[PDB]
Amino acid sequence: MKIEEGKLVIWINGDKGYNGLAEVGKKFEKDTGIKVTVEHPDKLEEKFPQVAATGDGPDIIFWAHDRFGGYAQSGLLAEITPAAAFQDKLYPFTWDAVRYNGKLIAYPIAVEALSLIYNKDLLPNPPKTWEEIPALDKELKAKGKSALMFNLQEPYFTWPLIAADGGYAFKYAAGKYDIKDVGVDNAGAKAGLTFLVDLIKNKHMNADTDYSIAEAAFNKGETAMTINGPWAWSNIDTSAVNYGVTVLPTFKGQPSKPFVGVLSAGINAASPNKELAKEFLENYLLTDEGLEAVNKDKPLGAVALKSYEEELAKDPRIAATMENAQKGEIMPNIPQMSAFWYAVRTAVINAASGRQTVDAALAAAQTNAARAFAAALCRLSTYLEELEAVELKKFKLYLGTATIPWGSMEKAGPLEMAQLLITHFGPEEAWRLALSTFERINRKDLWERGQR
Amino acid sequence: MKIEEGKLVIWINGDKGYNGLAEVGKKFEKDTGIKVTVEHPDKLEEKFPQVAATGDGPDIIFWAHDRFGGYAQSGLLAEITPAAAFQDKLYPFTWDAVRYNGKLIAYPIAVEALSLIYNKDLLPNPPKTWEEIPALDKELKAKGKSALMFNLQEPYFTWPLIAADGGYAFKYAAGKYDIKDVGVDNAGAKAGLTFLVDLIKNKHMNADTDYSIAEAAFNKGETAMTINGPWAWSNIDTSAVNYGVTVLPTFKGQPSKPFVGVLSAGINAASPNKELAKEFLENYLLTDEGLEAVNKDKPLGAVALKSYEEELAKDPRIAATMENAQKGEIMPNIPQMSAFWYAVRTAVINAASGRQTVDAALAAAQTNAARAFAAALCRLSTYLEELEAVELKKFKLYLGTATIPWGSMEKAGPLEMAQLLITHFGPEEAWRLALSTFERINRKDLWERGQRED
Ligand SMILES: OC[C@H]1O[C@H](O[C@H]2[C@H](O)[C@@H](O)[C@@H](O)O[C@@H]2CO)[C@H](O)[C@@H](O)[C@@H]1O
Ligand SMILES: OC[C@H]1O[C@H](O[C@H]2[C@H](O)[C@@H](O)[C@@H](O)O[C@@H]2CO)[C@H](O)[C@@H](O)[C@@H]1O
Ligand code: NA
Ligand code: NA
Ligand code: NA
Ligand code: NA
Ligand code: NA
Ligand code: NA
Ligand code: NA
Repeated sequence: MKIEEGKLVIWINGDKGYNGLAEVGKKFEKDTGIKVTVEHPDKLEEKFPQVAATGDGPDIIFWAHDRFGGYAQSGLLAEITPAAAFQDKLYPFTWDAVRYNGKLIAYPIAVEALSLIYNKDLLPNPPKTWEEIPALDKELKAKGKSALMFNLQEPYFTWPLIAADGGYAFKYAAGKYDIKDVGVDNAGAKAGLTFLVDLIKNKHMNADTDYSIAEAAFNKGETAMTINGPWAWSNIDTSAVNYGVTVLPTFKGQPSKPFVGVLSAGINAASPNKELAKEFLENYLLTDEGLEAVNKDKPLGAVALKSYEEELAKDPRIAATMENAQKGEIMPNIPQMSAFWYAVRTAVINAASGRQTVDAALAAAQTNAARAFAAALCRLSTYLEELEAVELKKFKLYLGTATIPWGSMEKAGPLEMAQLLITHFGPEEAWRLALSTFERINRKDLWERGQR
Repeated sequence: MKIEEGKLVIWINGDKGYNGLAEVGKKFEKDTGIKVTVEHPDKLEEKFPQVAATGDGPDIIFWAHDRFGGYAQSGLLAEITPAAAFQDKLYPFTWDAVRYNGKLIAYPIAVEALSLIYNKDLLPNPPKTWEEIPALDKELKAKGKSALMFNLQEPYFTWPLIAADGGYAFKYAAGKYDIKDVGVDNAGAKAGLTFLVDLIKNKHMNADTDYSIAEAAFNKGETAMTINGPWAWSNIDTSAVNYGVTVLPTFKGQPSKPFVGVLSAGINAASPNKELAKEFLENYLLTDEGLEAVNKDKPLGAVALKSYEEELAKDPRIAATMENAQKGEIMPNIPQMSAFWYAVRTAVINAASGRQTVDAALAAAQTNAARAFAAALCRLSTYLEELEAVELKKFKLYLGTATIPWGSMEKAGPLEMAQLLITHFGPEEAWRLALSTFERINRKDLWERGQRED
């Protein structure tokens, strides 16, 4: 369905409750006369920035919040302006997840974290540690079963283990993420991925295992454990499996640290239906009845709507989800997240398959994930090199009142100035400040060029 | 102007034994008629690269080896080619310090490491730790003395403490330094500099203390300790102080880690007197008699000449020098060293004065020391960006076949390619190789424009 004024087209991932969302859409149409079409395209999170400005994109896009900063930086998302009463209906930390450079860029829907899911009839007492899993697998293999199967093709699922002993994405410090400081090839990351690779070398897991292979094995009663999120509980409910949901195993005595996602709904900046989309999202979806319809299809996790979460929170599966969430980290929403995930996806797949050592794979991922800093630095310095000597002086002065000590800047050339801007404010803010200051020193040419 | 033919002009720092060196020069003149002039200009390590780039300067320059890789890269130093029997006379690790890009670029003279020097009458037992020094100062202050004074204006002297708990210049791995990995603002570096600044805040040291102030205070018996190298011992000999030379204090249980220098003699690439210089250095200076003449003026430290060092090593001051040298690290000689030193110099001065916090000062130093990599990267990426798709492919093909894995290069964009090249070759060679290849793939315009870059 193409976008047209007077209707809504919604994209949501295929593992979520899209049939439930379509029920909310049908209720909306009943009550307003306005048609809603829910779709679940493959790779929608890659497709959206390719087609967002066209009629072949959606009016509303659902994804975890980590992708949204990149979308907003590219001008793809409308600013969200909820009134006071509506904002108070949702938990503050969920609004935080969708805040980007001081603006709300989506509606938060639900908090997602991975848990350990286990078959109580194969495994009444699940392991508290990763280290126990080889022994468990050995005994289960004797019965033609296995201990653990989960998706090894997406780094989301392996990240909790990589992070446990000290791996991280971007270091948080000074009120921001430092995109130069990447933690994917430190000792902790290496330790975690080496444990994963050792499980595969010792035939306790298969490098080819993906989402569908793991889901089928668990729901058929072939493997004792899997790792997945709340959306997966619906198919297990349907299965004959008596299952539990519990804290992830520790590694080297430390909790597994899943990256926590907030399912979020953004409004296409190019949509002729922005007000229509706001009405649907605020007054039909983010209601008790709306979220229940989606949740009944596939569980959302811990929803952002206080009134409905007070019910869901009593569910032990939700308590476990929140326990794992608290041990993990909220994902950044910065634009560099896409490149981080691609880099780590390649590292895990290459290490797991044996095509690269863990050391080589993570070293390459480190370099790939950090290239965004180098690119930002070189671009900013190249613009600053255009300034005349007197214009650079004025540039440094105005950086005080825009909001770095003058003594730190006085001697600095264009490259050092780019370094200072990015290290102090981060890449996006450094760029915004630079271009803004350009039009303050009569270099609107640079401002114009920088816009393009 | 060209350097004058038929004599030798030598530059050496004023804190070294230049009068003793002039005595060796006179011995040379007695045998050969060749006049040797020894000078000690201020800031000679900064003046030499300016003067030598234009083909002027001294015939021979003495400095620690860390400055020499930069000089060599700029074409300022002649390759040294001593015969095997001569090379055999000096310790292998001193030759290592003066090797750059596979070639020897200077003669090593002596190993220099900082030690703790103490007044045995004020302080019969020197402190094991840095941590105990504030209490020591409090006690001495009640006797009209102080515990410790040393030069706070040059980072050489403060580096041993900054490095003790984990600070480092450039990361060393696989016989190669990584210039994008700078260790001047990690936890260890911050802890060390914070201790120094707290010494000053609590009035156990003065941020304004420099070399001459510290030397006077120690040599007049006003402070119980100083930190200095072997060149300082002669002046202390002439004072009334009964002194010892010992291991530096530890910090958080870790030894202080001085950056170790090898005093080295380089031959100016522009000199018409290279044979004279070789003859002087090999057959007059680097002999027992030659080094003794210099050493008796101002001590050299642990000399590179095996035969003379076997005598000096019996001196407990030399044993202590070598103990501190072992706990420290030989300085890199890569061109980026001078930028590192300038960066840390500013950081220590600003933190000590209270102009910046330790965290702000070391953050700036980190940025400044890291800029050499970034500058090379941004320039090389800009030039590779100018290549058409088919030219970039050709650029890669020549680099992959020439008499770096293809898998690393094949799908790399200009910025990634610039990264690969600088990492694999170093910034200087990466750039020269790039320009050379531009010429090879019908982009002589980039070669031409590139040659005119700074
Ligand atoms: O694997 C990288 C991937 O991780 C996250 O995607 C999750 C998503 O958040 C979940 O709701 C569910 O759909 O599983 C996905 C993993 O397959 C990030 O949100 C995503 O951007 C990233 O590519
Ligand atoms: O302070 C930085 C400075 O340290 C070293 O200089 C030493 C030199 O090696 C010693 O022989 C003696 O003269 O003291 C100097 C410090 O004042 C490095 O060799 C030099 O490059 C660097 O700038
Ligand atoms: Na069931
Ligand atoms: Na990605
Ligand atoms: Na004396
Ligand atoms: Na004496
Ligand atoms: Na003397
Ligand atoms: Na050592
Ligand atoms: Na310097």
